[PDB]
Amino acid sequence: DPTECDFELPDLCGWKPDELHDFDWRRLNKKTPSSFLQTGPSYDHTYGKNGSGYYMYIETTGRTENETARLLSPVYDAELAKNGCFIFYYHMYGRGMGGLRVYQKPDRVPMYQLLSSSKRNNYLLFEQWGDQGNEWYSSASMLTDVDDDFQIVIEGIRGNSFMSDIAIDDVSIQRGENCTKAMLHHHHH
Ligand SMILES: *[C@@H]1O[C@H](CO)[C@@H](O)[C@H](O)[C@H]1NC(C)=O
Ligand SMILES: *[C@@H]1O[C@H](CO)[C@@H](O)[C@H](O)[C@H]1NC(C)=O
Ligand SMILES: [Ca+2]
Repeated sequence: DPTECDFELPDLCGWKPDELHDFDWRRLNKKTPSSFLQTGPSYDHTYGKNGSGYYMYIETTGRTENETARLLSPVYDAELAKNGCFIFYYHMYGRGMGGLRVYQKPDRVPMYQLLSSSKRNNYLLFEQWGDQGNEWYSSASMLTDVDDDFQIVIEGIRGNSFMSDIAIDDVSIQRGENCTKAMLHHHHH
């Protein structure tokens, strides 16, 4: 089972969309169709500028504000019981940008409770809102021991206009030292 994905292949290292959401994340190469209007990446993080590498993104043209898209990792087996990390890169460029949330879902926990307002703070690894500029940022999140198998859930929320494309790339789970390193140089909480 792969613990990292650069999204270069169409099978996405076993990541799959949520069976009940508003729309799918898309895999794409370079520029988003709405790019000319100051939104979305111009290239992925793996191969960078001039590069032709692939990222995942929400197409926000023709969707409604606060509609959500979810991308789910394969199911992992207590690889969090170490010093577990989730590390990923994201691109949030666009006026009227929506939001990006990253949850850790224990397998037993149904997606309904996971997302509910009542209980989602216990599971949020990452939450960001608004325009962040034309640039790839990164995040590293400590992962809690839930004594269960689990999934990583990346949820994009469309903003108030079609200029709210969000992209992810280069996702990763790591353990131990690699975590303390990551925390030394990745933005974290
Ligand atoms: C959309 O969600 C954000 C935060 O959850 C909230 O501030 C905003 O008012 C919501 N707008 C609508 C129209 O649902
Ligand atoms: C940290 O990363 C290196 C290179 O990928 C690898 O050799 C090492 O096994 C990793 N450490 C742990 C504790 O997984
Ligand atoms: Ca990539």
